[PDB]
Amino acid sequence: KLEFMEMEKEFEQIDKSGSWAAIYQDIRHEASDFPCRVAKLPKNKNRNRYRDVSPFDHSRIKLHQEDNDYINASLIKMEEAQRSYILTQGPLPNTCGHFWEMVWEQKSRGVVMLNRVMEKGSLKCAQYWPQKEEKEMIFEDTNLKLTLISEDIKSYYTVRQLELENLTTQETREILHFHYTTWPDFGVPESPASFLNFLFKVRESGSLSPEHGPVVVHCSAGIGRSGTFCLADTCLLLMDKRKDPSSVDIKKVLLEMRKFRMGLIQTADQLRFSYLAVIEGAKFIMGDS
Ligand SMILES: Cc1ccc2cc(-c3ccc(C[C@@](Cc4ccc(C(F)(F)P(=O)(O)O)cc4)(c4ccccc4)n4nnc5ccccc54)cc3)cc(P(=O)(O)O)c2n1
Ligand SMILES: [Cl-]
Ligand SMILES: [Mg+2]
Repeated sequence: KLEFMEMEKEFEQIDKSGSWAAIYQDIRHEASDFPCRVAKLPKNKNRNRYRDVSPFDHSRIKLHQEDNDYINASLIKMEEAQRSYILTQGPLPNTCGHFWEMVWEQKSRGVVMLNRVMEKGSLKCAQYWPQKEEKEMIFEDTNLKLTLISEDIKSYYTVRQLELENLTTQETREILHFHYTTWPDFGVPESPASFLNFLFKVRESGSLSPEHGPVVVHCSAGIGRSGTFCLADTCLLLMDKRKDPSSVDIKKVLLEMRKFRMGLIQTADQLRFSYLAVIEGAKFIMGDS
Protein backbone atom coordinates (compact mmCIF):
# COMPACT_ATOMS: atom_id res chain seq x y z
CA LYS A 1 0.00 0.00 0.00
CA LEU A 2 1.41 3.37 -1.09
CA GLU A 3 -0.01 4.66 2.21
CA PHE A 4 3.54 5.24 3.42
CA MET A 5 3.77 7.92 0.74
CA GLU A 6 1.46 10.16 2.79
CA MET A 7 3.46 9.92 6.01
CA GLU A 8 6.58 10.82 4.02
CA LYS A 9 4.67 13.59 2.25
CA GLU A 10 3.51 14.89 5.63
CA PHE A 11 7.01 14.54 7.07
CA GLU A 12 8.45 16.42 4.12
CA GLN A 13 5.70 19.02 4.57
CA ILE A 14 6.59 19.65 8.22
CA ASP A 15 10.20 19.58 7.12
CA LYS A 16 9.36 22.07 4.35
CA SER A 17 7.49 24.51 6.59
CA GLY A 18 10.12 23.91 9.26
CA SER A 19 7.43 23.60 11.90
CA TRP A 20 9.05 20.86 14.02
CA ALA A 21 9.65 23.34 16.83
CA ALA A 22 6.09 24.66 16.82
CA ILE A 23 4.79 21.11 17.00
CA TYR A 24 7.25 20.25 19.75
CA GLN A 25 6.54 23.35 21.86
CA ASP A 26 2.81 22.90 21.41
CA ILE A 27 3.24 19.41 22.92
CA ARG A 28 5.35 20.73 25.79
CA HIS A 29 2.73 23.28 26.79
CA GLU A 30 -0.16 20.80 26.69
CA ALA A 31 1.80 18.14 28.63
CA SER A 32 0.33 16.84 31.90
CA ASP A 33 1.24 18.36 35.22
CA PHE A 34 1.09 15.92 38.12
CA PRO A 35 2.41 16.11 41.66
CA CYS A 36 5.85 14.76 42.54
CA ARG A 37 5.61 15.17 46.30
CA VAL A 38 7.64 12.09 47.22
CA ALA A 39 10.49 13.04 44.86
CA LYS A 40 10.64 16.45 46.53
CA LEU A 41 10.75 15.15 50.09
CA PRO A 42 13.93 16.42 51.79
CA LYS A 43 15.30 12.90 52.47
CA ASN A 44 15.06 12.05 48.78
CA LYS A 45 17.08 15.01 47.66
CA ASN A 46 20.28 12.97 47.21
CA ARG A 47 18.38 10.35 45.15
CA ASN A 48 17.64 12.81 42.34
CA ARG A 49 20.28 13.59 39.73
CA TYR A 50 18.51 16.77 38.68
CA ARG A 51 16.52 19.30 40.65
CA ASP A 52 13.70 19.67 38.13
CA VAL A 53 13.36 16.16 36.80
CA SER A 54 11.16 14.02 39.00
CA PRO A 55 8.78 11.10 38.63
CA PHE A 56 5.09 11.85 39.13
CA ASP A 57 3.83 10.32 42.36
CA HIS A 58 1.18 8.36 40.52
CA SER A 59 3.48 6.50 38.16
CA ARG A 60 6.68 6.28 40.21
CA ILE A 61 8.41 2.96 40.84
CA LYS A 62 8.46 2.06 44.53
CA LEU A 63 11.34 0.11 46.06
CA HIS A 64 10.05 -2.75 48.23
CA GLN A 65 12.20 -1.61 51.17
CA GLU A 66 10.65 -0.08 54.33
CA ASP A 67 13.25 2.61 55.08
CA ASN A 68 12.78 4.55 51.86
CA ASP A 69 10.89 3.27 48.79
CA TYR A 70 12.06 6.12 46.57
CA ILE A 71 13.87 5.99 43.27
CA ASN A 72 13.64 8.50 40.41
CA ALA A 73 11.91 6.10 38.03
CA SER A 74 8.49 6.03 36.37
CA LEU A 75 6.33 3.31 34.92
CA ILE A 76 5.08 4.20 31.45
CA LYS A 77 2.20 1.96 30.46
CA MET A 78 0.96 2.13 26.88
CA GLU A 79 -2.47 0.44 26.65
CA GLU A 80 -3.08 0.18 22.92
CA ALA A 81 0.55 -0.68 22.17
CA GLN A 82 0.45 -3.24 24.97
CA ARG A 83 3.93 -2.43 26.26
CA SER A 84 5.29 -1.02 29.51
CA TYR A 85 8.64 0.63 30.18
CA ILE A 86 10.31 1.91 33.28
CA LEU A 87 12.16 5.18 32.64
CA THR A 88 14.78 6.20 35.14
CA GLN A 89 17.79 8.46 35.49
CA GLY A 90 21.39 7.39 35.15
CA PRO A 91 22.13 5.76 38.54
CA LEU A 92 23.95 8.01 41.02
CA PRO A 93 26.88 6.72 43.17
CA ASN A 94 24.43 6.24 46.04
CA THR A 95 21.53 4.81 44.03
CA CYS A 96 23.18 1.97 42.09
CA GLY A 97 21.95 -0.47 44.71
CA HIS A 98 18.47 0.99 44.45
CA PHE A 99 18.69 0.66 40.66
CA TRP A 100 19.40 -3.07 40.67
CA GLU A 101 16.94 -3.52 43.54
CA MET A 102 14.30 -2.07 41.20
CA VAL A 103 15.42 -4.22 38.29
CA TRP A 104 15.08 -7.25 40.55
CA GLU A 105 11.79 -6.35 42.16
CA GLN A 106 10.20 -5.40 38.86
CA LYS A 107 11.48 -8.61 37.27
CA SER A 108 13.00 -6.70 34.38
CA ARG A 109 14.98 -8.80 31.87
CA GLY A 110 16.67 -5.95 30.05
CA VAL A 111 18.20 -2.55 30.73
CA VAL A 112 18.52 -0.07 27.89
CA MET A 113 21.23 2.55 28.43
CA LEU A 114 21.26 5.47 26.00
CA ASN A 115 23.93 7.70 27.52
CA ARG A 116 27.55 7.31 28.61
CA VAL A 117 29.19 7.30 32.04
CA MET A 118 31.41 10.10 30.64
CA GLU A 119 29.58 12.74 28.55
CA LYS A 120 31.44 15.94 27.59
CA GLY A 121 33.51 16.34 30.75
CA SER A 122 30.87 15.47 33.37
CA LEU A 123 30.07 12.05 34.89
CA LYS A 124 26.34 12.30 34.17
CA CYS A 125 26.06 8.62 35.28
CA ALA A 126 27.75 6.26 37.75
CA GLN A 127 29.47 3.06 36.61
CA TYR A 128 26.62 0.90 37.92
CA TRP A 129 27.66 -2.31 36.20
CA PRO A 130 31.00 -4.21 36.22
CA GLN A 131 33.41 -3.56 33.36
CA LYS A 132 35.52 -6.67 34.07
CA GLU A 133 34.32 -10.25 34.50
CA GLU A 134 36.63 -10.83 37.46
CA LYS A 135 35.57 -7.66 39.32
CA GLU A 136 31.93 -8.25 40.18
CA MET A 137 29.99 -5.61 42.11
CA ILE A 138 28.26 -6.05 45.40
CA PHE A 139 25.65 -3.56 46.54
CA GLU A 140 25.67 -4.01 50.31
CA ASP A 141 22.61 -1.84 50.94
CA THR A 142 20.26 -3.83 48.73
CA ASN A 143 22.25 -7.05 49.20
CA LEU A 144 22.67 -7.74 45.49
CA LYS A 145 25.69 -9.02 43.53
CA LEU A 146 26.31 -8.22 39.88
CA THR A 147 28.72 -9.98 37.50
CA LEU A 148 29.67 -9.27 33.90
CA ILE A 149 29.41 -12.51 31.96
CA SER A 150 30.26 -11.27 28.48
CA GLU A 151 29.83 -8.31 26.18
CA ASP A 152 29.48 -7.82 22.44
CA ILE A 153 30.94 -4.45 21.47
CA LYS A 154 29.80 -2.93 18.17
CA SER A 155 30.40 0.47 16.57
CA TYR A 156 27.25 2.26 17.80
CA TYR A 157 26.28 0.06 20.74
CA THR A 158 27.34 -2.71 23.12
CA VAL A 159 25.28 -5.63 24.45
CA ARG A 160 26.31 -7.12 27.78
CA GLN A 161 25.21 -10.30 29.46
CA LEU A 162 25.02 -9.82 33.21
CA GLU A 163 24.18 -12.04 36.10
CA LEU A 164 22.26 -10.36 38.91
CA GLU A 165 22.07 -12.26 42.16
CA ASN A 166 19.83 -11.54 45.10
CA LEU A 167 22.07 -12.44 48.04
CA THR A 168 19.10 -12.61 50.40
CA THR A 169 17.02 -15.14 48.45
CA GLN A 170 20.08 -16.63 46.75
CA GLU A 171 18.47 -16.39 43.32
CA THR A 172 20.19 -15.36 40.11
CA ARG A 173 18.83 -13.95 36.89
CA GLU A 174 20.49 -13.09 33.61
CA ILE A 175 20.04 -9.39 32.78
CA LEU A 176 20.70 -8.14 29.25
CA HIS A 177 22.31 -4.69 29.03
CA PHE A 178 21.75 -2.86 25.75
CA HIS A 179 24.02 0.17 25.62
CA TYR A 180 23.72 2.65 22.75
CA THR A 181 27.04 4.50 23.01
CA THR A 182 26.73 7.21 20.36
CA TRP A 183 23.72 9.31 21.45
CA PRO A 184 24.74 12.69 22.87
CA ASP A 185 22.70 14.49 25.48
CA PHE A 186 20.14 16.70 23.77
CA GLY A 187 21.23 15.12 20.51
CA VAL A 188 20.05 12.40 18.12
CA PRO A 189 21.46 8.95 17.30
CA GLU A 190 24.10 8.70 14.54
CA SER A 191 21.30 7.66 12.17
CA PRO A 192 17.80 6.21 11.81
CA ALA A 193 19.48 2.94 10.77
CA SER A 194 21.79 2.61 13.77
CA PHE A 195 18.93 3.52 16.11
CA LEU A 196 16.50 1.07 14.50
CA ASN A 197 19.08 -1.72 14.40
CA PHE A 198 19.67 -1.14 18.13
CA LEU A 199 15.91 -1.12 18.82
CA PHE A 200 15.40 -4.33 16.83
CA LYS A 201 18.23 -5.99 18.71
CA VAL A 202 16.53 -5.12 22.01
CA ARG A 203 13.21 -6.41 20.66
CA GLU A 204 14.48 -9.73 19.35
CA SER A 205 16.15 -10.45 22.68
CA GLY A 206 12.69 -10.88 24.18
CA SER A 207 13.62 -8.27 26.79
CA LEU A 208 10.48 -6.33 25.83
CA SER A 209 8.29 -9.44 26.13
CA PRO A 210 5.16 -9.33 28.36
CA GLU A 211 6.41 -12.45 30.14
CA HIS A 212 9.08 -10.30 31.77
CA GLY A 213 8.84 -7.24 33.97
CA PRO A 214 9.11 -3.86 32.19
CA VAL A 215 12.36 -3.03 30.43
CA VAL A 216 14.35 -0.36 32.27
CA VAL A 217 15.32 2.47 29.95
CA HIS A 218 17.63 5.24 31.03
CA CYS A 219 19.91 7.97 29.79
CA SER A 220 21.12 10.74 32.10
CA ALA A 221 17.86 12.38 33.20
CA GLY A 222 15.71 9.56 31.87
CA ILE A 223 13.53 11.72 29.64
CA GLY A 224 15.22 13.03 26.48
CA ARG A 225 16.80 10.00 24.84
CA SER A 226 14.76 7.51 26.89
CA GLY A 227 11.65 9.34 25.81
CA THR A 228 12.67 9.25 22.14
CA PHE A 229 13.53 5.57 22.29
CA CYS A 230 10.25 4.56 23.94
CA LEU A 231 8.15 6.82 21.75
CA ALA A 232 9.67 5.31 18.60
CA ASP A 233 9.16 1.74 19.81
CA THR A 234 5.62 2.38 20.92
CA CYS A 235 4.65 4.07 17.66
CA LEU A 236 6.24 1.29 15.63
CA LEU A 237 4.06 -1.18 17.49
CA LEU A 238 0.93 0.89 16.77
CA MET A 239 1.76 1.08 13.08
CA ASP A 240 2.08 -2.71 12.89
CA LYS A 241 -1.10 -3.17 14.94
CA ARG A 242 -3.41 -0.75 13.12
CA LYS A 243 -4.86 -1.40 9.65
CA ASP A 244 -4.06 2.21 8.85
CA PRO A 245 -0.45 2.98 9.92
CA SER A 246 -0.82 6.62 8.87
CA SER A 247 -3.47 6.90 11.61
CA VAL A 248 -0.74 6.79 14.27
CA ASP A 249 -0.38 10.33 15.60
CA ILE A 250 3.11 10.51 17.15
CA LYS A 251 2.21 13.87 18.72
CA LYS A 252 -0.72 12.29 20.54
CA VAL A 253 1.40 9.30 21.55
CA LEU A 254 4.06 11.59 23.03
CA LEU A 255 1.39 13.44 25.01
CA GLU A 256 0.10 10.14 26.31
CA MET A 257 3.59 9.19 27.47
CA ARG A 258 4.08 12.53 29.15
CA LYS A 259 1.20 11.66 31.47
CA PHE A 260 3.54 9.07 33.03
CA ARG A 261 6.80 11.01 33.17
CA MET A 262 7.62 14.66 32.53
CA GLY A 263 9.74 16.03 29.69
CA LEU A 264 9.82 12.96 27.44
CA ILE A 265 11.82 13.98 24.34
CA GLN A 266 13.92 17.08 24.97
CA THR A 267 14.35 18.77 21.59
CA ALA A 268 12.38 19.45 18.42
CA ASP A 269 15.00 17.49 16.50
CA GLN A 270 14.54 14.45 18.74
CA LEU A 271 10.85 14.64 17.86
CA ARG A 272 11.75 14.91 14.18
CA PHE A 273 14.14 12.00 14.61
CA SER A 274 11.31 9.99 16.19
CA TYR A 275 9.17 10.49 13.09
CA LEU A 276 12.05 9.53 10.79
CA ALA A 277 12.78 6.42 12.84
CA VAL A 278 9.15 5.39 12.97
CA ILE A 279 8.47 6.02 9.28
CA GLU A 280 11.59 4.19 8.12
CA GLY A 281 11.25 1.50 10.73
CA ALA A 282 7.64 0.95 9.72
CA LYS A 283 8.73 0.57 6.09
CA PHE A 284 11.30 -2.07 6.99
CA ILE A 285 8.81 -4.08 9.08
CA MET A 286 5.82 -3.73 6.73
CA GLY A 287 8.22 -4.13 3.83
CA ASP A 288 9.15 -7.49 2.34
CA SER A 289 11.82 -9.37 4.31
C1 LIG B 1 4.97 19.43 34.39
C2 LIG B 1 6.47 19.50 34.27
C3 LIG B 1 7.19 19.28 35.46
C4 LIG B 1 8.60 19.31 35.38
C5 LIG B 1 9.28 19.56 34.13
C6 LIG B 1 10.70 19.59 34.00
C7 LIG B 1 11.29 19.84 32.72
C8 LIG B 1 12.75 19.87 32.51
C9 LIG B 1 13.50 20.50 33.53
C10 LIG B 1 14.91 20.61 33.45
C11 LIG B 1 15.62 20.08 32.34
C12 LIG B 1 17.14 20.17 32.20
C13 LIG B 1 18.10 19.52 33.28
C14 LIG B 1 17.89 17.95 33.34
C15 LIG B 1 18.09 17.11 32.10
C16 LIG B 1 19.41 16.64 31.78
C17 LIG B 1 19.68 15.87 30.62
C18 LIG B 1 18.60 15.56 29.76
C19 LIG B 1 18.77 14.79 28.50
F1 LIG B 1 17.89 15.28 27.59
F2 LIG B 1 20.03 14.93 28.02
P1 LIG B 1 18.43 12.98 28.77
O1 LIG B 1 18.55 12.34 27.39
O2 LIG B 1 19.39 12.43 29.71
O3 LIG B 1 17.01 12.79 29.33
C20 LIG B 1 17.29 16.01 30.08
C21 LIG B 1 17.05 16.76 31.22
C22 LIG B 1 19.60 19.77 32.86
C23 LIG B 1 19.94 20.20 31.52
C24 LIG B 1 21.28 20.39 31.11
C25 LIG B 1 22.31 20.15 32.03
C26 LIG B 1 22.02 19.73 33.35
C27 LIG B 1 20.69 19.54 33.77
N1 LIG B 1 17.83 20.16 34.62
N2 LIG B 1 17.16 19.45 35.57
N3 LIG B 1 17.14 20.32 36.57
C28 LIG B 1 17.72 21.55 36.38
C29 LIG B 1 17.90 22.68 37.14
C30 LIG B 1 18.58 23.80 36.59
C31 LIG B 1 19.08 23.75 35.26
C32 LIG B 1 18.89 22.59 34.48
C33 LIG B 1 18.23 21.47 35.03
C34 LIG B 1 14.86 19.43 31.32
C35 LIG B 1 13.46 19.33 31.41
C36 LIG B 1 10.46 20.08 31.56
C37 LIG B 1 9.05 20.06 31.68
P2 LIG B 1 7.99 20.39 30.24
O4 LIG B 1 8.65 19.98 28.93
O5 LIG B 1 6.66 19.79 30.37
O6 LIG B 1 7.85 21.90 30.24
C38 LIG B 1 8.46 19.80 32.95
N4 LIG B 1 7.09 19.74 33.09
CL1 LIG C 1 27.03 10.39 38.70
MG1 LIG D 1 -3.94 22.34 19.97
